[PDB]
Parts: sequence; structure tokens; C-alpha cells
Amino acid sequence: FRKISRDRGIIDKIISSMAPSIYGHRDIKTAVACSLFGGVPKNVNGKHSIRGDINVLLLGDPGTAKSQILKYVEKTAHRAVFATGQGASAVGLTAS
Amino acid sequence: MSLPAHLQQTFSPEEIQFIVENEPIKIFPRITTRQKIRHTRWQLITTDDKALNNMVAMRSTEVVLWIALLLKQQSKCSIVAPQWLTTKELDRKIQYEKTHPDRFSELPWNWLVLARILFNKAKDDFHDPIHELRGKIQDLREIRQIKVLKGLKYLNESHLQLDNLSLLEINELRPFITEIMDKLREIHTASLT
Amino acid sequence: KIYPKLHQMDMDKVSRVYADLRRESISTGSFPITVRHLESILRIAESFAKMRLSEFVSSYDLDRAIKVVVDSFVDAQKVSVRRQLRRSFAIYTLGH
Amino acid sequence: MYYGISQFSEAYNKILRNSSSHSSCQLVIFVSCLNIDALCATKMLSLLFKKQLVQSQIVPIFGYSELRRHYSQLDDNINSLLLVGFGGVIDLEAFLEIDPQEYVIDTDSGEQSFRRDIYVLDAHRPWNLDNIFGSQIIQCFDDGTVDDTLGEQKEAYYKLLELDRKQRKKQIHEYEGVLEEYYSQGTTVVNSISAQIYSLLSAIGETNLSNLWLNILGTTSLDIAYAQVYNRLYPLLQDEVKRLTPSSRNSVKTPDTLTLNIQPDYYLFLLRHSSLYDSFYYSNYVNAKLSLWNENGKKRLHKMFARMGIPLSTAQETWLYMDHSIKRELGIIFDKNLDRYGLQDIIRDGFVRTLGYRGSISASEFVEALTALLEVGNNSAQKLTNLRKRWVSNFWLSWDALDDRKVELLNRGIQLAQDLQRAIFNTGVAILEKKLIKHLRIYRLCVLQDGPDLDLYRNPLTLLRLGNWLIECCAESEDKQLLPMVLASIDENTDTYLVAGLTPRYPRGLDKKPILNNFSMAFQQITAETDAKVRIDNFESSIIEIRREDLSPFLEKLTLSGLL
Amino acid sequence: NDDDNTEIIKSFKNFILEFRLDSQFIYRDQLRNNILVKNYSLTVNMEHLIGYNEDIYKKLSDEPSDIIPLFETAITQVAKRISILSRASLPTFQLILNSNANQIPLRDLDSEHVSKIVRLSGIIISTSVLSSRATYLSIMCRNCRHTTSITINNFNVSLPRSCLSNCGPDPYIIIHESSKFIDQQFLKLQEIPELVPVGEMPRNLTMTCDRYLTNKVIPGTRVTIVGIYSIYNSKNGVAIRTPYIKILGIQSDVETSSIWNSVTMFTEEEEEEFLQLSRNPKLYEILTNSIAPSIFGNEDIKKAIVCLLMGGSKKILPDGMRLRGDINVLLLGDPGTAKSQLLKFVEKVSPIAVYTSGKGSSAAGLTASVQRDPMTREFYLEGGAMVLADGGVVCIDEFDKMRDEDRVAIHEAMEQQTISIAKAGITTVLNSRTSVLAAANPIYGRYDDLKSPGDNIDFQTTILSRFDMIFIVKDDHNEERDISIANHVINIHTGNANAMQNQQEENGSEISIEKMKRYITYCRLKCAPRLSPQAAEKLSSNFVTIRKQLLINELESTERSSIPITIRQLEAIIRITESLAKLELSPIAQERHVDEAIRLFQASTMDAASQ
Amino acid sequence: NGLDTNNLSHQEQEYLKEYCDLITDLKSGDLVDIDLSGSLVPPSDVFIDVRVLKDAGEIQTEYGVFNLIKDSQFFVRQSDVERLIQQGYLQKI
Amino acid sequence: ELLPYPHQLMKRLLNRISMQSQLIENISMGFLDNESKLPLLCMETELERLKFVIRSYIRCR
Ligand SMILES: Nc1ncnc2c1ncn2[C@@H]1O[C@H](COP(=O)(O)OP(=O)(O)NP(=O)(O)O)[C@@H](O)[C@H]1O
Ligand SMILES: Nc1ncnc2c1ncn2[C@@H]1O[C@H](COP(=O)(O)OP(=O)(O)NP(=O)(O)O)[C@@H](O)[C@H]1O
Ligand SMILES: [Mg+2]
Ligand SMILES: [Mg+2]
Ligand SMILES: [Zn+2]
Repeated sequence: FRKISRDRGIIDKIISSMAPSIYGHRDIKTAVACSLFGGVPKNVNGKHSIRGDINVLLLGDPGTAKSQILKYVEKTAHRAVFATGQGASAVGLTAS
Repeated sequence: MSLPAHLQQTFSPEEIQFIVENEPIKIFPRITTRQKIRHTRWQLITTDDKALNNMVAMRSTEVVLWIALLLKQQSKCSIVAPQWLTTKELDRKIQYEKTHPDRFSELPWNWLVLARILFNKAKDDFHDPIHELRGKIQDLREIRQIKVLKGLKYLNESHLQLDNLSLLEINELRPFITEIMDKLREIHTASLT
Repeated sequence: KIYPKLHQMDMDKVSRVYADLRRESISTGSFPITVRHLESILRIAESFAKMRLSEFVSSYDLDRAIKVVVDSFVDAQKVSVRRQLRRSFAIYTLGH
Repeated sequence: MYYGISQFSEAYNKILRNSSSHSSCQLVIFVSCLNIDALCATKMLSLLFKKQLVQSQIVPIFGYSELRRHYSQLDDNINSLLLVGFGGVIDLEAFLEIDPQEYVIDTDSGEQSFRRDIYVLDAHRPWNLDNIFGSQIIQCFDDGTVDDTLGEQKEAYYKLLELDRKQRKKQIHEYEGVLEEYYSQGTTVVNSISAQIYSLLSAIGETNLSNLWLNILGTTSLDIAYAQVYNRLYPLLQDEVKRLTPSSRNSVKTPDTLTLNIQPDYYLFLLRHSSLYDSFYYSNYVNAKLSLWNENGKKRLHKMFARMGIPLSTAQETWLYMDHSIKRELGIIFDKNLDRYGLQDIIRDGFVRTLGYRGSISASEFVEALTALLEVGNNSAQKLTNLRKRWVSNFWLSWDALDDRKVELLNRGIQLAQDLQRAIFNTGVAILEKKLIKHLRIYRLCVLQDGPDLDLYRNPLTLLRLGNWLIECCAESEDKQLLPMVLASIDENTDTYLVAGLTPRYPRGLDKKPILNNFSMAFQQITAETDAKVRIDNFESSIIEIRREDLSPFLEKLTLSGLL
Repeated sequence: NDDDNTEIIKSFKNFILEFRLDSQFIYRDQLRNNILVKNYSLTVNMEHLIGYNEDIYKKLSDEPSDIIPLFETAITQVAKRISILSRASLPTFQLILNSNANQIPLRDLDSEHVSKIVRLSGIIISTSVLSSRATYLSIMCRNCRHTTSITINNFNVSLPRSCLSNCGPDPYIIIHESSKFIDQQFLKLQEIPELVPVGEMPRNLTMTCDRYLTNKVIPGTRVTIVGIYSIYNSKNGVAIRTPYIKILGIQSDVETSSIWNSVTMFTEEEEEEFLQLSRNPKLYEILTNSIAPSIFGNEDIKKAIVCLLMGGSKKILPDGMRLRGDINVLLLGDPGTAKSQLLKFVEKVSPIAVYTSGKGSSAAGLTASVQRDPMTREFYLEGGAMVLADGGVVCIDEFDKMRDEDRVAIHEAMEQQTISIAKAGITTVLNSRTSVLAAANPIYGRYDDLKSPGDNIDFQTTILSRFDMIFIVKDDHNEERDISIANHVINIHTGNANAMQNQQEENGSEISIEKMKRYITYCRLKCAPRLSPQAAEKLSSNFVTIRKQLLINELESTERSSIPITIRQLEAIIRITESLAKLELSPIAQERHVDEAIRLFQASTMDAASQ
Repeated sequence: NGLDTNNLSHQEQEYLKEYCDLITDLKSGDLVDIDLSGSLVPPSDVFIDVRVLKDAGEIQTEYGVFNLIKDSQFFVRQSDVERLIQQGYLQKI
Repeated sequence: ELLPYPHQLMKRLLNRISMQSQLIENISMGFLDNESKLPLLCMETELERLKFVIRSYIRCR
């Protein structure tokens, strides 16, 4: 990891490796890479806190690997959960 | 007014220290001021000057306690604790206290004040180990505090008798005993025709 | 393992990007650019420094993050103003 | 020479004769703040003048600019000055703008006397000759340096002072050649100022355990940077602890017993006041042997605790609550195991004080607390002055913590020391991970441009903590050549860098003649040559300040300098 | 074995009698001071026990359950010596411990810790009723009528199986008349939220305290415990038994007062800090900037949150009519405006508070719910967020996403300060006197400032009239403000604001959470200011102007306003006028307080209605 | 005032002046040898360490001269500094 | 009660304070020219102790 992390252009190698069997969509692969690594969460004197996770909305036309990009992130991320439309409730998300 | 409210009818503990500092104490001088037959001199106006111009190193003498503490602040003195600050005499007083519930033992009026002064300023001059003296001064302090709490069950319109109570033990109780006996007297004299 | 910090050389870029993004968001049905979308440029810059496995955000990570956030704002506009917005934001879209 | 070790009683009796009266304050002590040895020296010296009833004023001073300001405004009734911890290496007669003719009285007879004496208690060298020979008002105290070391300079000084053509050319350039070699020596500390004042208390007959503890504290502060000097003085401190300790052994502990033992005092960070784990993790020496910044160094630390047979969950307990069996077995555990890691030098005997039932503190742990009070106890001319006021204000926190009545302020100090050493470490790792030490052939450069809580390093002492940590780290590595190091840190508010020049040192167990801080000349000589804006006003003249844009031009001429 | 116990006891009598620092015998003095006020306990700090003789700490920490009850008898023997004259009684004293041993995280408790003294911390989620344990059973035989007694100490004994002197196999009955008993209470402790591992539900311990440690806590308090981690043989697996803590010392972190009839628990060294602070001429600037220092702008919302934290003054008339003293505030506005960051701040500054989301809530979970106890099979009542937050603030985030059946349960608890119940044969009115701070979005997310101001707002006039200040927080896109926010937000992420907030506290421009929480707690106990007779002349002449203004705005809009002015909003301006007098500890409210209370109402509810 | 005037009625502003004038008339007479406005805490103390709490520069007082440099410390007879302690220029005792 | 004033006692003590305070100043003129200072320290601290009792007495009455 330490060796490859200092490859010139490591970001664009890693982005090209997000869902490598999905063609094009480099802006989605870029957004997926950022969400999949995340930012840094912050707490300020103990008083206040800032969100470190990056949220992503894939909005678009049918048959464009929006669902295949999400099913790839379920294989790739450490802890992950998948949910779908009418199959997900207010308290099946969240808690009950 | 001219006098602060917390002094209006009683002494501060620092004024009770000032009164006790006016007593004679025995010392061993570490200076010879005595001139031989074969120089500055004391010339005091509230105490006997003739004791200080005649000091000889390590022959004991009496001086007023505020001078003994001023000499002992330099290496120039050592303060001889009174006979009642011995582990023998304190332990006889503790036995007296336990044996006679009805009375306080014949400790001198300044015993708490002088113990507190000498344990801080003259800590090295005791023949007994000072941790056993502090221990017995506390044992005496606590027994007399029980006897005081028993005595306060008898506050009265007429009088009390408190025979061997220290000046510092009177001075903590003064604004309670006298304030309550004053209202018992006002409630009583009001009833009279 | 990696939790990247910021060098504070970003102040003029990120402030002008936020001011421009807010000023061009006066359009009625436009994306809701908000203080939580300034804060996003800072999260995305930290995610790129994590991809380089760095403990420090560089100005190239701040440029890649501004490019991602500006491109995703401009691509959400109507074709009637997408030309004006590409032309207006060029210093930030062509920054990487 | 000026007052040799044999004749400190004469200098003291001269203070009593000149400056004892019940009428007035007559004695002023100027003490360099930001120096623990000057602090412990001045504490002893105030307990002495208390007992003699000498009315006195103590003024803490940050640097030479404040020395001129405070000297300039002394009331003319003040007829003795002590300069504790500074001024031996500057020409004080020139610097303070003295002319002795404005100070002389009763000139009759082969005689003089003066309306003021200026006694210099200083351990730095090379001594300025116009103080040590060339003045009758300035009155230096000596460890022995002048008679032992300066005899050729004495002769050269006088033959050149007398001589106000072959026979002249042949000699004036011999004697100026001796002085020109005497200057062009780097700075060093050669004694503790507290061991000098304890040898004065030994001449007067004033020694006791309170003055001996201040002697041990003042001298212990040298051990981090002048180990060669601590080892000369340490044998003499052992003898005084035996001489003053009372007869009793197998003694019962009581609230009144002070005991000042010589016993194992492991070279670890705040052991009795922290965990056994933090003791190793934050130690300069341990970090240097294990390479403990990077995570393989942290593995070597756990792998050591596992091999010693101490659970991490026990090693991390606060040392009071850590169990009774480990704390007595620990001498045997270390004598078995440390050798495997080369940590064998951690075993050390030191001075440990315990008062009553309040639990022991070592001289090492107590100076870590007292320094942490100096460091963090609380329009650029206002931005400097309201900062230098803070460092004068902190001197009285360290002072009051020397009193046994004020253990809560020592306990503030012991918490602050653990906050600082953590910040030093979290910065020192950033330097070594990010490779910020550049090799410039003549010296090593390090420059902190940005970072977390960087606003600590504007105090000269906190910059020297990080300096001493980076030096120990380098000095143990067997491949690096020993080179002077320059450590710079920015203040974003004043817009200057605080720059410190650091001597390297030999690895902590190897056993040579000393090496000297010649940045003190190189910075002056480059400053005199340039038109740059700098401050050269600190008493440890290895430390300077420079405006942000002038730094790279300054370093660019430092690498050319033949003075290092 | 009793030779061995006598030496352990003798060694602890000598700890009490000999332990001294400076001039003072701190444990002899503490015993005497506790005997006079009649609490028969001693608090011992374990650094002092280690300092006196470490062998005693070794003995104690090796097997606590066998050594704690020997130190309790050593305390009673000293307690007799220092407070009764011999040769002319006290109960068994409690030992309470203080410690700085490392806190064990509640989930790291396991078999390595059984029977050890363990220090930890958590949030109390429950307290039981008190129960009676024996300390002395008087005893009599069923058959031969022999009589004796059993002293009991409650660590890790039962009725004897033999008559002690055929008399029978189980001979003894307890004489209740002559027996003596002690209080015992059960708590449940959840672990601290910032210490729960990823994705787990927060773990829980039951634990027991007795005598002077009972009633020392209430649900929601954050505490540190010292206690013996130990086991009991519950009937609720194989060779398995339930862990609990025998509590030896509760230590509430902030001096949150516990069960407390407003009693004078403050100390003069902090009371004199507050009594100087009250008299600072800039106090309202200092408290305003101390609210959410990392949130830029929103100055009036901070000024109103300060009023909400004080409240006004509660009043009880000779009529028997009760007047609400608590102030309620609604933050209604556009996305990303720090509404939720201000709710997450008031949860921390308020001495009692609960943060909740209206979407994560129920009527029963907010007010009070009827539970069924599985042993008695009876119904019993459990308090929801409004009962947990009682005497404090409930922060209701996402108040627009709450169901219409759940929002209505709050209507009584916002005005009459009670929760009425008639369910399962329980009926009561519970007291619940809280401020409500609420955050919401309009219909359509943003405010849509061109649309009718009543068509943006979902809420009925029945709930809107229960809020004393309503802020319609519009976001306005002014470039100079957006740069002023952008610079500020970046200074938070880059770590500059940390040092600035430390420097402003040192400058006296700001106060810490701990100081502010204790200042609010003091003002609520020293002030309930009345209006001066001249303050009434101003508030009356103002409120009839606000009604004329409303009537004219309704005549333009051709309808009843959606944000109302009613007499419940005159009492809001009165109640704000008192809150501003509580800040500076004024005994009375004046024309200068009335001017700022009218201004804050104008800047909130009236400029919100004016839209 | 032996060593807020908006709050007082005008008769009290007057009375306070006439009473300060009476105090100075008692100490300015016979009984001048004792400073009646002086301390009622007994002189149990001879020399004291005092820390100078506010800068006030070189100042005179009847007994002598001090340079009150911010955070310097003096060891001096209590009777000389007692009025400067009361004015709050000095700290300790 | 307000007790009756010690008329002759007070005249005597106010003489001795005036004479003694002049004597301490006169002895301090010898120090310009053994020369041990303890008796000066005691003569001064005694006047402070005595002046305190009289000030505390008069301020009380
Ligand atoms: N860019 C692409 N490159 C390669 N395969 C693609 C691409 N786009 C879509 N496909 C494939 O075609 C199918 C459609 O992708 P899918 O993820 O199911 O569509 P989607 O974008 O989520 N559309 P939808 O479910 O209707 O909203 C999958 O089998 C993909 O593997
Ligand atoms: N004025 C501000 N000053 C500082 N930070 C701000 C400010 N406004 C917004 N933010 C930050 O941006 C985020 C705003 O989110 P939040 O506080 O949850 O918004 P909100 O007002 O509750 N909006 P919403 O829940 O969408 O109705 C937080 O991380 C804030 O710290
Ligand atoms: Mg799909
Ligand atoms: Mg929100
Ligand atoms: Zn029987």
C-alpha cells in the first residue's frame, strides 16, 4: 500500500478501478471513490461536531449502471447495507 | 461603624494569638548579649528589658513569647516547651478528662493557642516526637468538644460555670452561648409583672 | 489509519467558489447550495488526501475537490444556462 | 580571579556590610526567567537573605533589552545588584552604559570604592574579559575557570591594555591573536548556578535539607543538555545527602518525616505521576533507542512489555493504583530485560524526596513540573511585550511551586508537563514522518511552517523541548554524522520565525571533551553583515527572531559561514 | 480466623486516627463533622490509603468483599471514641470510596474483574424504589424458644439450620420488632454514547447502592462509579450467573444536583464568582457569544436561547391558578442554517435536557407510557422525554415530520405543565414543567418567499400560539455575508477557531459549558423577578399596538393570520421581560428589560407573522 | 477614604465629606502617634514577602521609595507596605 | 457599657510612644557611622504591637 500510494496519478488509477467492468461514467466513479474513502469527522472543543461522511445521489435515465455501481460498493466497502424503495421502512432504516 | 461588625462583641482568633504572645516563655539563647567586666541594647517599654541584655548562649532564660518567636525566626534561639507539652503530662490530662465527665481538666488558658504556635514555629525543639504531641493535642481537643456539647443542654436564664475552658474554646462559643442565653433572658423577663 | 489535516492556504479559492456558487443559485429551481455544500468541498479534499494515503490535504486535492463540486453543480443546470455557467466557472472546472 | 571559590564569604560579607539596613530596601536581584537553575539559585539566595533580614527586591528579566530598561530605572539608593543566570558573556560595563567615574566614591592611597556593586552569578562561557579583568564594578563569581583556564588570556589582556615598528608588530599581534582565539570559541554551560550558591551556603555555615533540595533541583535541570556537567556535580551531591540525613534507619513513616533518599530513579518520563506505559512512550531516551515515532517502534514497545511479563492493561494503570507486587519487582524486571533493547542506561540512581504521607517525587520529575509551569502556566511591540509579560508572570508559578505548602501548584505543573510532552511528541513525529529535517552539509535545518497547536513553540523553552527530543533521536543513530541543528518555528501573529541553534551531543552512554554552541557567533556575524531585521536580545544567544521574508536570505548566508 | 480480622481492623483504626496532611487530621475531623449532622459514613480517598500504608490498599484491592466490612467496623470503633464519653448507640458506619484508578469502559468488564474494585462511568437510565435489607436480625426458635441475633453486612449468611442451644431442622423465625434495616436501591447504568463500539446497541449494567448513596442520582444523569464488580445467582445457560456492581461511591460529574428540593448545594468560592458575573455591565453580550460559539450569525436566536435557558418566573395565585414560567421557541426555516446544531448545543448547556427527533417519537414515548410488569402482571406508568426533561429543556428536532397524533400529546405539557393519564385503571396528572425548543422546515423545504405566508407553514394556530418566539429563519444569499460565513467555517475545519474560542474564554468574552450550566442552575434558584408598576404601562401600550397591527395585516390578507397574536403572546413578552432580569440577578424587571423583550418579540414572532 | 457617589442623596454626599473631615481631625491632633485609620488585624508579622500586583512605577511613601514593577517581589517590613497592600498595589498577606 | 476612660494611663502611654519613637530614630543615626540590629527590630516591632492595642482600644470605644 505504501509503495502504490506514491505512484504519480494514484487517484486516477483508483478511480479507474471503481467498478472496472462499467464503461465511462468517470464522474460517478469519482463520486463513488470519494464516498467510499470518506472525509474526516471533527469535534470542536467538545462543543460542536461536523460530519465526515460523503453522501452521493446517482440521478438519471434507465439502464446506466446506477444499480450496478451500488451493488459493486456493497462488495467493496467494509461494513455495508443495501435497501430498495418500497422494501425499506422509516424504522427498518434508523432503528425500532 | 468605627469597629467592623465581626469584631463588635468578640475577639478574632488573631487577637487571641496576640494576647497569648504577651506571655513569658523559657528559651535557650544562641547569642551571648551579656557584656563581660574585663554595643546596642534592647530598651523595650512593654516588657522586662533586663532579661535580654543578659543572655548567655545555652543557659536558659525567660522572655515574652513574641520575642522568642522573633529570635527563633533566625537561628538565634530555641524555645523550651512548657512541662504540660510532654507526652507524660498530656496523657495524665487525657486520663483526667475520661475519668471526670462532669469537669474540664486543669490545662492552662492558652493551651490550644500555644500548641498551634509552637508546632509551626518551633517544630524541632520538642523532646518527644512531635507527631505524638499533635496526636494528643487532638485527643484533648476532641474530648473537651464532647463535654462542651453536654454543657450546652443546660443554657439558662441565670448563669453557667465553665471552670477550665481555654480562651480559644471560649472564643468559638461566645457568639452562641451569649446570644442564646440573651434570648432565654428576654423571654423570661418578658413574663414577669 | 489515515485522517488528513488542512494547511489553510485555501481561503481565497474556497471563499470565491462558495460566493460564486451562491450568487448563481438565485435561479428558482436550481440545486440548494448551502453552508453544508462549502463544508462538502472540505470533506472531498480530505477524501482525496486519504486516496494518496497522506496525512495532509494539498492544493491539488483542494483543486480536484473544487472541480468535483463545481462540475456537479453546473451539470445540474438547464441547457439554457449550462453554457453561461461553463463559461463563468472555467477557472474552477479546468483547474485539473 | 574575580571571586574564586575560596572567597565567596568575602563577597557575601560585602553584601551584608553595604546593603543591610532596617531603613530601606537596598539589594536588587535580577534573575533570568526561563532558566530553572537561575530560579533554584535565586530561591536559595532569597531564603538566606530572609534569615539575615536583608530587605530586597527580586525582578525576573526575559532578555538583554529588559535588562537595560530595568537597570536604567533603578532607584539610586540601590547599591548591590545580583545578576543571576546572565551577563557573564556580554560586556556589562559597555552594555549597561556604565562609566565607573560616575560611580566612584572615597578615592583615598592606592584605593577605590563605588556606590554600587554588580555581582554576576553565571555558568555560561566564554567569559567576557572586560568583566573578568577589565572592570572594578562588575564582580563575577567563579567555579575555578579563570585560574585553571585563563592564565594566557590574563597575560594577553594586560600586555594589550598597557600598550596604549618591529618590536610592537611582533607583540601586539601575538596578544590580539590570543584574544582572537579566546573569542571564536562557542558557548557552553560549565557549572550549575545553584551549586555555586550552595558552596557559598557551605562557606557561611547555612546548609540544611531545604537548601540541598534546591541545589539538587537546580543541578538536575542540566542533565538533559549538559550531561557532562551533571556527572561532575553528581558525586558532590551524594556526599551532602549523607552528611545531612539523620541517624535513624528502619524508620516508621510519619506525617512529619521528610526523607531525601538516593535510590533508583529510572530515566523515564514522570513515572510516579503517570502510567508505566506513558513513562516509556514519552521518554526522549526510549524514543531514540526504539525509533518510537513510527508504528514498528510502537510494536517494539509492546513486544518489550509482553517479554517483561507486564500486561498492557497493567502497564497503562496510573502508578499509585498499579499493583504492589509489580512496583517492588520492577528493579528485577528491568535488570533482567532492558539489556535486550539496549535500554540498559535507563537504570540510574537519583534523588527522591518524600514528605510525610504525600508520596515521593524525584528531582527529575520535579524539574519536569517546574519547567512546564514556566512554559504554559497561564502593534508588534505590544504583541511581543504582552507575551514577554506572560513569561515573567509564569516565573512566579514555578517559584511558588518550590514551596512545600503549595503542592496543588506542583500538581498543576505535573499535569501540564504531560500535556506538553504529548504535543512535543505529536510534532516531533510530524517532522520525522514528513522528512522536514534537511541536510545542509555544515548543519541540519528544520522549519515548522504549519501544524496543530504550533502556537506553543514561540516560548524559547518549548522550542528547546522539541530541540532536545530531535537531538536525542539523531544522537543515538549510529550512521548519522554529528552536526549542529537549526530549528525554526513561525508565529503567524507577529509574522516572525523563532530560530534556535542547537549543539548535537554524543550518545547518552559513551564516555569525551565537550562540544560548543557556535551559532551564538555565526548569527551575530551574519547579522552584522546583512541589512535584515532580527532580534539578538535573548540571554541564550543561540536563539534569535527574524521576519518571515528575511529567513531564507539569512540561512543562505549561514551555510557560507566558516564559524560553525 | 478472628485473630486475623482483629489485626486488619486495628490497622484501619490507626489509619483514621493517624492520617494527617499539614496540621489537620482530615479523617478524624471528617468523622466528627459527619456525626454532628447525623450521617454515619466516611468518604475515604484511596490515594491517601496508599500514602499511609500500601499493604492496606493491597489487602483491600485483593479481596474487597471481605475487607470493606472490616473497615466499616474500624470506622464505628473510632466513631465511638471521638463522640461518646467512655465509662460515664451509633449504627454501623458506611465506607464510601473516591478513586483515580483508570475508568474501565463498561463493555470491557468481563471475568478478569469479578470481585475487584472497578471504577467506571455511564448514564443512569433507571432508579428503583427503595427496598429494606437487614443489618441486624433478632431471632427466636420455633420449638424451644431460645433467642439470639445475627449482625449482617451486605457483601457477597442466612437463618441457621440448628438451634444453637430434638429442636428441628430449620428452627428460627425473625422477630421483626427488634430487627434493624437499611435502605437499598437498584440503578441501571447504560454506557456513554461516545464509548459504544460501531453498530452496537449501548450496553447496560444493574447495580446496587445502600444507606447514604441511595437517592443520590436521577435518570439521565452522567455519573462515575467506584464499586465492586460482582455476581448474583438469579433464576432468569448453565453454571452461569448475572453480573452487577456493589456501588461504593457515586460521583456526579457537573454537580447536577440529583433528587433536590432547590437546597443550597453551591459553595461560596463559586457563588461569589456568579455574584460578580451577574454585575458585569456586558453580561448579555458574554452569554450571547457563549451560546454555540462555532455557529456564525443567528444573533437573535442565541439571544432567545439565553431567555429560554433562564425561563421567566412561575406564579401561583390565591385563586389557585398556576401561570407558566417556561419559554418555548420555534426555529422554522430553510435547510443548513444551524437549527439542529443549536438544538445539539442546548442539550449540553442546559442542566437538564433531552434531544429528540419528532420523526423518531411517539405520543407515549414523549409524554408517559403504560407498561405491564411481568411479575405482578399489573400496569405501571413510565415517563417519556417530557418527564425525563422535567425542570429543563426538551429539544424537538424535525417537528414538521412528527405525526399529527403525536404532536397533539405535547399541547398540555407546553401550557398547563402536566401530563394527564386515564389508561388501564391508572389515572394521574403528572407534573412536567419544561421549555420546548423545536426545529422545523416549511412545506416545500425552503420558505418560497413569494408564496402566501400561511401556505408555507404546516402547523395549526393551536400549537403555534404555544410558542413564545417563532423565528422564520430565511437564507438570503448576500455575497458579503456568504464570504463572512465561508471564512468562519474554514477556520473551524483548519483548527483556528479552537484557539480563538480558548483565547476568548481567557479574554473574558466567553464562558465554558461547565461554568454556564452552573450559572443557569444558580439564577433559577435565586431569582423570580416581578414587573415594576412602570413596566406594565409599556407592555400594555405595546400589546394593543401589536393587535391593531395584526388586524390591519389580516384586512389586507383577507383572512385570519396563520401565525397568531393572542393573550398567550402578551404573557410571552412578560415572561421574556423576566428572563432578562434573571440573567443579572435583578429582583425586579424594568423599562430597559421591557425594551429588549419587545425588540426580541418583534425580531422573532412579529416579523415572522408580517411575511 | 481614611487611607459610587451617584448612589448617595445630596445630604449623604455632604455628610460623608463632613465625616471624613471629622476622622482626619481625630488623627490630626493629640493621638497622632497612632494612625487611627490603620489596620485592626494584629501585627503578628515583622517582615513579609509582597508581590507587586499592578504596575505603578517609582512611588514615594513616608518610610521610603519602591519601584513597583509588574511581577517583581519585595521582602520588606509589614508596617511600610500595609497601606499599599490596602490600596491593592501589593499581594501577599 | 462604655467604660470610663483610663485618663492618666493613656497620657503616660502616649508619652512613652512619643519618646520611644524618637529614641528608635536617634539610634538609627548611630548606624551611619558591635553594630547588631536585633534590638532595633524589637524596639520597632514593640511599638507596632503597642500602637495596635491603643488603636484597637480607641476604635472600639
Ligand atoms: N456504462 C455501462 N457500461 C457497462 N455496462 C453497462 C453500462 N450501463 C449499463 N450497463 C449494464 O446494463 C444494465 C443496466 O444497469 P443498471 O444498473 O441495472 O441500470 P440502472 O442505471 O440502475 N437503470 P435503472 O434500474 O432502470 O434505474 C446492467 O446489466 C449493466 O451491467
Ligand atoms: N451559520 C453557520 N455557522 C457555522 N456553521 C454553519 C452555519 N450554518 C450552517 N453551518 C454548518 O452546516 C451544517 C448545517 O446543518 P444543520 O445545522 O443540521 O442545518 P439545519 O439548519 O438543521 N438545516 P435542516 O436540518 O436541513 O433544516 C452544520 O455542519 C453546521 O455547522
Ligand atoms: Mg437500477
Ligand atoms: Mg437540522
Ligand atoms: Zn430450640
